Amino acid sequence: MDISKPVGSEITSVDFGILTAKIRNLSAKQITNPTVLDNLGHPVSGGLYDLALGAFLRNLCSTCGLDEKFCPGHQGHIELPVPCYNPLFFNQLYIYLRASCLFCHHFRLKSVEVHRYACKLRLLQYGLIDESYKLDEITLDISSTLLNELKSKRSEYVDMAIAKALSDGRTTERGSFTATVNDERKKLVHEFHKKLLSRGKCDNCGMFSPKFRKDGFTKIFETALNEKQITNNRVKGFISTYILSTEVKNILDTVFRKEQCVLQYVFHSRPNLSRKLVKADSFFMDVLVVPPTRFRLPSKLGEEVHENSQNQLLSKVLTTSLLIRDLNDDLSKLRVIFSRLMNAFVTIQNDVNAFIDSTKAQGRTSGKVPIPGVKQALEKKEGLFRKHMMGKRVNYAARSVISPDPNIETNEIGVPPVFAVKLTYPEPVTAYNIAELRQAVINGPDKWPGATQIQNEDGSLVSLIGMSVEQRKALANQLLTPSSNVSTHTLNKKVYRHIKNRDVVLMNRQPTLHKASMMGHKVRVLPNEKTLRLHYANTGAYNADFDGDEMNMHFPQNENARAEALNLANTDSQYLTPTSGSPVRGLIQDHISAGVWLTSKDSFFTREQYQQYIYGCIRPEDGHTTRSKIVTLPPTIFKPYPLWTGKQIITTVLLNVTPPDMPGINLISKNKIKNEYWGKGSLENEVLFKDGALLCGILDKSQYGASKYGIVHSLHEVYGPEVAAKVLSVLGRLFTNYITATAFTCGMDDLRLTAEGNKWRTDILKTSVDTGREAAAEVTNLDKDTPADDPELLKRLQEILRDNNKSGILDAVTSSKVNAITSQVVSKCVPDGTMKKFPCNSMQAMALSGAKGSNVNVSQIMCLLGQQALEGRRVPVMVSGKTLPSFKPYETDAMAGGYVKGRFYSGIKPQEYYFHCMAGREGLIDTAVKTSRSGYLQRCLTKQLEGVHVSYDNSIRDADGTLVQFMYGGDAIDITKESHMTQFEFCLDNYYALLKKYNPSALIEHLDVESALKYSKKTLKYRKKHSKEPHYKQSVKYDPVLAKYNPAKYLGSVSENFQDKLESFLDKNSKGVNEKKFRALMQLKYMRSLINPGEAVGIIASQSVGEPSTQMTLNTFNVTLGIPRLREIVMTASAAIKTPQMTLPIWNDVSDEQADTFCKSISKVLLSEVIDKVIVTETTGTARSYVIHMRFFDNNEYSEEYDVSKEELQNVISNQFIHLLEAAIVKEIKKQKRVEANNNMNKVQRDRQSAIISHHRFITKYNFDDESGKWCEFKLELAADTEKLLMVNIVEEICRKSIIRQIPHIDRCVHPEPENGKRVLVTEGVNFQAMWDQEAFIDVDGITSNDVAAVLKTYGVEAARNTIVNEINNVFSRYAISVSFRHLDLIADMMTRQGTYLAFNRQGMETSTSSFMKMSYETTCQFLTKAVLDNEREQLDSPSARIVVGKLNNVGTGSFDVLAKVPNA
Amino acid sequence: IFVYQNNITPSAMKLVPSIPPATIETFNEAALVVNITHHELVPKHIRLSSDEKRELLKRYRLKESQLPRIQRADPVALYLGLKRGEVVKIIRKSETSGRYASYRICM
Amino acid sequence: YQRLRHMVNDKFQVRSTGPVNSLTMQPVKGRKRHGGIRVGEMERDALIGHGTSFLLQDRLLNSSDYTQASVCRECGSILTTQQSVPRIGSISTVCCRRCSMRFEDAKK
Repeated sequence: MDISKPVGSEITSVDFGILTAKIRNLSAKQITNPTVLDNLGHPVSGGLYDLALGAFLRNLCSTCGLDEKFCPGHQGHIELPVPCYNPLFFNQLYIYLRASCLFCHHFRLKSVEVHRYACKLRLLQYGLIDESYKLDEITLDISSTLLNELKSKRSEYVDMAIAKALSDGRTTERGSFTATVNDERKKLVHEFHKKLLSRGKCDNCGMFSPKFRKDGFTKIFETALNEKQITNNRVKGFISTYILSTEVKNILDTVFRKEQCVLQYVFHSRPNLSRKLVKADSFFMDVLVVPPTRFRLPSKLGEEVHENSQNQLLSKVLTTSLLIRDLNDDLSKLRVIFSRLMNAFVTIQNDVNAFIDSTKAQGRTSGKVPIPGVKQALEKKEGLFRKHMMGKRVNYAARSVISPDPNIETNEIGVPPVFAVKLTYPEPVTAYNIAELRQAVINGPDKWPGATQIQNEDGSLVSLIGMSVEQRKALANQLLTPSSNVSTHTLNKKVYRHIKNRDVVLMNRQPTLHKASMMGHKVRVLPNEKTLRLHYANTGAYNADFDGDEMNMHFPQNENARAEALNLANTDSQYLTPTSGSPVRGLIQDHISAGVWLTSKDSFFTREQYQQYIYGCIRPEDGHTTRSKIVTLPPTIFKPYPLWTGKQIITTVLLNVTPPDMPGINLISKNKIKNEYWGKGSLENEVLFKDGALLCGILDKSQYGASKYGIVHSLHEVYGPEVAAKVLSVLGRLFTNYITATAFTCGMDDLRLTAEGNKWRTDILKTSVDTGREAAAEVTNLDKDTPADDPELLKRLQEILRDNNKSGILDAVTSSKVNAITSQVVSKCVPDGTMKKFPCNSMQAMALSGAKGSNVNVSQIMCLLGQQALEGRRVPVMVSGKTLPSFKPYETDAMAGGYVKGRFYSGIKPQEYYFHCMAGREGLIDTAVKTSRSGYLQRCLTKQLEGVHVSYDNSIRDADGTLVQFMYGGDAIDITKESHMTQFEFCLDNYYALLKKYNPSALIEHLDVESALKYSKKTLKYRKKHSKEPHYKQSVKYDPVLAKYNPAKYLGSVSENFQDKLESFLDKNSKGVNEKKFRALMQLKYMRSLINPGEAVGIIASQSVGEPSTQMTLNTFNVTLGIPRLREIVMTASAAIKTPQMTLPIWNDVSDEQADTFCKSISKVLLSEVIDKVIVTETTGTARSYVIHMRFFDNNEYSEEYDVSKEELQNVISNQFIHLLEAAIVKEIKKQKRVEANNNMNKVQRDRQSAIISHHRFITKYNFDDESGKWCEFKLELAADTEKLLMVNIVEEICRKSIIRQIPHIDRCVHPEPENGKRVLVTEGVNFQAMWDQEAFIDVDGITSNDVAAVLKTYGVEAARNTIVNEINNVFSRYAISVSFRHLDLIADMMTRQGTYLAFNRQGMETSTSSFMKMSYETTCQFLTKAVLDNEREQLDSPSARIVVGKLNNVGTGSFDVLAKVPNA
Repeated sequence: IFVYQNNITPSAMKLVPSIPPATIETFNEAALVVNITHHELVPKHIRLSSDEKRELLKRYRLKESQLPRIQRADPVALYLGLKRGEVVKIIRKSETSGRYASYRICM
Repeated sequence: YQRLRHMVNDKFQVRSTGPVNSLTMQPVKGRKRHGGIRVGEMERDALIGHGTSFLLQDRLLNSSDYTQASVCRECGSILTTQQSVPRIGSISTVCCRRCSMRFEDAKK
């Protein structure tokens, strides 16, 4: 770009169409010669490389008259001797063929049925949808005076409807196409093409046309007809060969003259104002066009020129254009020549299919097909849209490995001089920068603050590389001299200066998950260095470690892009992350461990030390001070020797960098370091700032790390983002220079326990020599301390070995009893029994500060490693019952199961060395199954939510204009501004400093003060009186005040949740500040924390889910978790969840014993579950008699486990079971062809038995234990003809299918632990229709599922929308990841925007307005065909459509215009 | 309102749009057992008059088709008997703000 | 101590301008071909999330493939325009092809 070459005319919209056969006026070349070169390599005229298609091989162009440097290239056409069709539109001409009738030349549909769809689709090309459903309201061997009176009535309804709507402001002349109008249009056209599908005879004449058949997109067959149907068409309209493809034209070209009324509205989604005719030669191609020469240059690899791939399958069309041309001359003089002629029409179609696609032309079918055709150039991950429009490669960029630096600012970047004398900026030369730009031209391309090119006012460039200083001082003294032209008297010269210290740079670590990984740095050019060089405070936002990582450095090239990278994308405005409003920037390792030393109570400094530490961090020459003179403090010890204190240095550096005309900071916070670590009566855990003086407590990661509510996060709220960025630099240099004067080390003595504490861990670990056996004898239910070698114990432990369930119990009991022994050693020894203690022990000082490590790491060094756990279980064990060859089989020992009593100080034994390698590989193999997880989740969100932004009326809208929300998050608050919103006691202590920030003096004249405050007190009075009522009996006289008054214009129009907490604060606290001026401060703080209009909240929401999903990728610490659960909700919109559940609240009078009985009444009980044995005594002789005898459990047992009576078994065994058993026996024969002693039935048993012999096939006996419910007995007889039948295996499959009692779609109902008082029942499965009937146990008004589509089907779309925000919250709350609800509400309101439950997938994308979003996402030419058939005007307002056409984006700085106010008339 | 028990013959479901000014609404009485608007996840739906439907569209400068959509056969739209074009107001109880007035149109 | 073999020589690159591609006129790929840096799909989404429409304009139009091209304001097309081949005593101008009717179409 040049800024001295403005462009006056810009593109506003893109229409899609079809080129017709007026290519003849366009291209006058007619490329006929299939030969593309010759001998001597020259282009032969008439060939593909003809010189009227552009300049080529240092020739002037024939039509352009210009060389290769200035010709555009021109398009040439290939005459096709027949109308070969288009493989894009082939599936759609195949529908209008199979719907017409060849005789009547209409469709095979009634001409009022067709007329109704044309009448409705005319209404839907205006925006009116209710009228299109009010046309089916219009009805009346029907005589033709009735139907043409009906057609007069329907068409008059449309003329009255459109003329009424257009007389209002409901529509325009160009229609009112929106996304919901796009929905109802795509539902009719899918319907209209389905009732043109299966209609038998032409309902206007009677006779019917035959069926058509095709192949893979080349043949058009006209099939035959069975004899029952030929005779129907001769009694009516008399009172599998191939069709040549010029006749399918003349079918369709006679149809489209008659059916132009209906096709005028199917092919146009907005009104056809040009009223041109849909012609059927839009489906057929009488000419191809050839891309110009520049777009068809020859390929080359190595040094070997090849022929272009586009020309290899294009001259093949041009040979067949000539093969059929000589073969036509044989027809001119007049069998076998038609067998060659029909052979030519296949390949002239199968080559023009290959120029356009590559799988649509199969051809030889030999695998790995080359020349992928002009569709595969458009469709892939690479494609053309994604690789070359959506992302590009850029000029003025660089990359390098990064290195750390505590000596640059936190907002800066250290640029090597290699980069610095290469990247340039086109500075326009003016009267204020001629002093700088002269010296830049004099220094030239090698001395750094220099230049490399000057650009004159005619746009011509003058390079400076070869010149001496005399030619450069010649040019430098001519920068302001006006060239005497008249065309360019407006312009001035441009020096391309190097990159200086005032320039700006966008840096990005390359996997760019969230927008804080691409920030704006200030340039700091450092000599003698070869890598990019970054501060430690920036490593949290880039996810950066300095171990070979690279970062790209983009250098923007005008003042619009410098102003954005310094004010919108700079690192100072990225202090709080948008995910949950937490700080992400702060000091990291040595600076944490220096503040615990410097702010300590032993830290005393003399005057020469004190004044040196202040000037080591604060230079007035670099503009750190706000006073131009470093001010200091009196010492805290006067007389014996004058000494300063280390906390008093933190006070002084806040005094010099915070602005002078504000009061100091007031903050009561905590540390991470407990008061017991400092001795008796210390208060060094309370951090106290009082008027900017650190009076108490040391400083930690909790204060100047990336941690909320510390001192750095407090100075960000009170003084602003520029001051909190300077305090992170001033402290970082203070602790760097303090570490150099006074170092920090960790040694071997830091790892040692004292001689007493080393005996403590000996005495406790002696009490774990018996823990493995006592955990064993608990699991195997053996009492009174059986010895380990007891043979009845070893039989039981082998039984536990063979089962995965039983082994999980033995592991989980023993892992509890050794983690008891583990935590006693860490409790007894870690602070209290070490040789060196906290203000000298650096391994404890690093773990307690948050500098590096944890107390878990410290305990494994000094005490013991503990239990090695392998995917929630213990050490694996062989078939022989051994966990290593060192151990006895079934060794009941803690050590044998992998309980390491060794520590890294003293080394671990070889047995427990081997188990610790097992736990080291279980984490590394989980990364090995973690190839690509969340990269496609975030792409699907960001493509839909690309253009969703905050509008100026505070509504959340999409780029086409459709509303998504009425206010952002319900309250219109930026997440990165709400952190001290309800920190009322902080805001009350800092009243006077917060007041002049939120300065109300020159602010009350611009915004309304009384109207919102009066309406809020009326709603707050009305909402307390009806707070006792349920949510459906709430009266709606007063809506929320945010619905009534603009939050940014009316003071006091506040969300009702901030109003409650503020008024709860003012009345529970009795504290020269009133309440009436603390209302007005905090209500003004609400008004200055709002989201700004134009904010890209749709990108931020998708990045606030897509970035912490990368954290969410690990194993089990039942219900789907993490990313596979999140892909079910956000993607795919699954109505079939893997684990659908239902949460059932029970009443407050029902007990636990009543509820456990209730869970049994629901859960499905297979008949398998109550059966102890099935004994089958097969006997043959006499018919093969099969005697099936069932043993159940005791009747009291299964009644008290499954709530099943013995009378329920009878009505399942007799009624359900035996029908299944005989259905399996006959089926198995069908494939075969291809103690107790009991007697004396009574009458009723004898009558029950004969009742069952009638109903079944092979039974002949039945009994049941009617007295005790213990056994069942029935004795089948099959024939003598059949041979052996595995009856036991058949019974087992039938018993595991037969349900005794199942309410459908529900398997199991369980009674979990009551978490936070909600006594609930969780149900494996979803059926709301059935739990409504259980209302005497269950509060049916609160039953909650995780199945969204089940709630949508039953409770509606707002209940489905509250499910989605509760389900995505539960995905993140199980990882302790907190995303804001303002993100989750925007995702759930985008999914429910059509009343249904859409996904972020291709089908969810389908009903949207921008086609270039659709083409660039996936299936590019698929959506392209849908837009060409639709004559769609792309309005160029989605951000994917604007980058394609190069228009400025409409989000952020492009959501408004700037206009210059000129003074003269 | 025609409350039935098991089913309607689909030969008799054609007589549901039969009267042009009037409307016939059919309910299965197994579906009417629990009032779904009393549920804690289903917020208070209020249908609007055409006066404040007009005040809504003037204030946000909308078309009818640019609102969020509720279906014709939503279980709360069938409850309130909403016609196409009618705008219902939802008072949502948001996690971050409290009471929050949203809107949604029937198409 | 031990020195690892892999080192950081072939890792840095800088481009102010230079070679292009013939199809797209975008900067060529290449470490040693003096080639550009890719502003990918995720960085396009990161530049919208800041609301910086001009940094997106600079990194995707103004510094990649910005061409001022000719368009007919009648047929609305990029590729049908042409600069004429005039008299050597005249000035060439830009003219559409399919909007132009040839001189052997005089009608009266």
